[PDB]
Amino acid sequence: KYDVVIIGSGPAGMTAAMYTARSEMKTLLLERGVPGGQMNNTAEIENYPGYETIMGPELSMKMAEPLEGLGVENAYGFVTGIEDHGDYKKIITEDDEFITKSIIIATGANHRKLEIPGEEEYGARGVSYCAVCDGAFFRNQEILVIGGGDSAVEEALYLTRFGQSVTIMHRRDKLRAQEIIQQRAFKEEKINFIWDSVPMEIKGDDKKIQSVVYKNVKTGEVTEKAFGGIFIYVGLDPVAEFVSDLGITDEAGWIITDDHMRTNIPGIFAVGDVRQKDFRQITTAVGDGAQAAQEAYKFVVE
Amino acid sequence: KYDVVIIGSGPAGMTAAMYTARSEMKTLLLERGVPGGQMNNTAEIENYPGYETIMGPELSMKMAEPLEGLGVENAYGFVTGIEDHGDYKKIITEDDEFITKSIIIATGANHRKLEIPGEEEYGARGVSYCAVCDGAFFRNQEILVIGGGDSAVEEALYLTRFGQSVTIMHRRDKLRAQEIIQQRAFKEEKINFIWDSVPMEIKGDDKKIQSVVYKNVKTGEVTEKAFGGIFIYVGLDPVAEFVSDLGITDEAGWIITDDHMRTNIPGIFAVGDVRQKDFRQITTAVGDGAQAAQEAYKFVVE
Ligand SMILES: Cc1cc2nc3c(=O)[nH]c(=O)nc-3n(C[C@H](O)[C@H](O)[C@H](O)COP(=O)(O)OP(=O)(O)OC[C@H]3O[C@@H](n4cnc5c(N)ncnc54)[C@H](O)[C@@H]3O)c2cc1C
Ligand SMILES: Cc1cc2nc3c(=O)[nH]c(=O)nc-3n(C[C@H](O)[C@H](O)[C@H](O)COP(=O)(O)OP(=O)(O)OC[C@H]3O[C@@H](n4cnc5c(N)ncnc54)[C@H](O)[C@@H]3O)c2cc1C
Repeated sequence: KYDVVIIGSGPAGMTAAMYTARSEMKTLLLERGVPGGQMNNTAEIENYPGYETIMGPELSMKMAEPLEGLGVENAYGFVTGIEDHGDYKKIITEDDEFITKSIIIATGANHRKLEIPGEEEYGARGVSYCAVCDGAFFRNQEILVIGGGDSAVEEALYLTRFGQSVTIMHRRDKLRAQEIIQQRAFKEEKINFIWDSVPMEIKGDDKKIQSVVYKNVKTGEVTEKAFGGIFIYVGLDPVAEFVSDLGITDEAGWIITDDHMRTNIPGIFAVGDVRQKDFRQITTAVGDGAQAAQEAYKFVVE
Repeated sequence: KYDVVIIGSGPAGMTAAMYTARSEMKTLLLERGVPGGQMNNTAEIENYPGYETIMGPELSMKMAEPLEGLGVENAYGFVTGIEDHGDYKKIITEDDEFITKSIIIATGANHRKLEIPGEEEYGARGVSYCAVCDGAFFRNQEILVIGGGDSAVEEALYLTRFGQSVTIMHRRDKLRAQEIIQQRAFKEEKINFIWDSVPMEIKGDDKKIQSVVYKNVKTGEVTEKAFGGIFIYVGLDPVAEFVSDLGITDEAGWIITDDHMRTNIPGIFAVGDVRQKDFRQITTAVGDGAQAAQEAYKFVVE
């Protein structure tokens, strides 16, 4: 049936579908939630070339709008599995099955949340999950980072280029980050640490964050401190449950591809945040989605 | 002096500069011409996610406009050389020199022109140099492709998915393209050939192309035929004369990088159309630029 099925309608998948459909490939775009993916949980985006500033859901609409006129068949699907039959592959959703010559997996990643009062309320008003994205908004402020792995500590060091101070709050008494990243953190004076502690409530006014209430997990001692921003790194997971058995993922479950977005399965490509890679952004998601589209064309051709 | 100098203000270099500046790297963007690069010679762009349609020069302006407010220093420079000195590199322009810790080369490519009457007049009114970019505009039309290499013939093949027919006109009596590509052309019935011929004039009305006059280079014999669009592939060159002696280029002079945009010289990255790669688009230029900015940041930190 399909020349190509794209799983996931975030920026990578919409870019790939735009391409494949424009190139007259019979194109299906599957989505279990809402077009735009993680962009839908974003306020101001200032690093997508072409818009000085644009809101996440605005950009989601902009990217989705042309797809139907270009021929993309949009369809609801919560993809649970994929079978390769050589000449074709089968995609299994909760109520359906699709046959296709090629597959572009574009199902993204999930940023684990704190799930404390205030987190949602102040999302893009002080709460963030990405320093490259948002760090710039907090020049000379007191910045709080939550987490103790490579990500928390690396983004903390990055954020010391903006904040007056960066504080790392971790639930244990030492860090899980690599030694070299740790060494950098201990040498940087603008960083300090709050150990054995977890946040309880993110507080502020109607407009922006003003403080964080936190608790020492060993002692029970509760404390409130002023902070102007909170960056959260309590885990980042691939969203690729439906490929777990296919042999195309790494330890943590990221999809391995070559520079051409090809997985080790012929006709199966992956793009965007779901890939094993080190820079997760709209721009790199778009770049990936265009590349995979060209490769899927080529594959379907030969 | 600088943390990073981006050479070239096309989409790849503008995205890179935007990223480095936002990350507080002391950032210079050098450009000999007009910001936007090849986007300035483009009419409608329909495959840059975020815009259903936008004019090349309009996109250029949207991408250039934020750069100064983010801290990019724009400066005029026709770059002629680069010296690596280990800790720093020197960039030589016709009338100046700059010192920098790192360099992102973003100098693009040049599509060679026919230089015949009508080529400019019907640029984006039937004259094109990129089938993935423009083919969609010629469904069911008589399409003419100029050139005899891998690019002409692969784009011709691609274009048969829109046009009623596709004629390849080559100046010699047989093709330079790979045998496999040639076999595919020969087997595709919507392709035919005009040999030992070159175009002389592209003609039409005030809006669009209606015909092409051409000449048999052996016989002198002239012909006019009706065509609705013309796609030109008489050569594509890197624009990177200022690196020719640095050991970072391939046979044809494309800059070789890894998947992180790294050249074999530390602190020297390259992005976008100038790179050796297979898919030249704004999307992939933007993806490249973002990635290199993040690599430059990392290079400059350690
Ligand atoms: C709060 C926040 C702010 C951000 N700000 C910025 C910024 O300012 N600039 C920037 O460049 N980047 C930003 N990012 C990063 C950017 O949003 C991501 O890099 C980008 O969205 C990745 O796109 P994607 O297409 O790979 O995946 P995603 O956008 O995650 O979308 C994947 C899609 O796949 C769908 N899907 C998943 N599994 C299935 C399944 N089994 N079946 C069907 N559908 C499925 C999901 O619902 C989803 O819609 C931000 C991220 C967050 C969380
Ligand atoms: C007619 C046409 C139509 C196109 N249509 C589309 C489309 O619809 N969609 C799409 O995705 N892509 C399209 N493309 C391709 C797209 O324009 C390119 O992929 C993109 O512009 C390349 O980005 P870049 O930043 O790598 O280089 P470029 O855009 O080439 O920019 C390089 C810049 O570097 C500057 N420079 C070069 N040398 C030096 C030097 N020595 N010193 C200082 N500055 C220097 C140049 O002045 C130039 O401004 C089109 C291209 C053309 C020619």
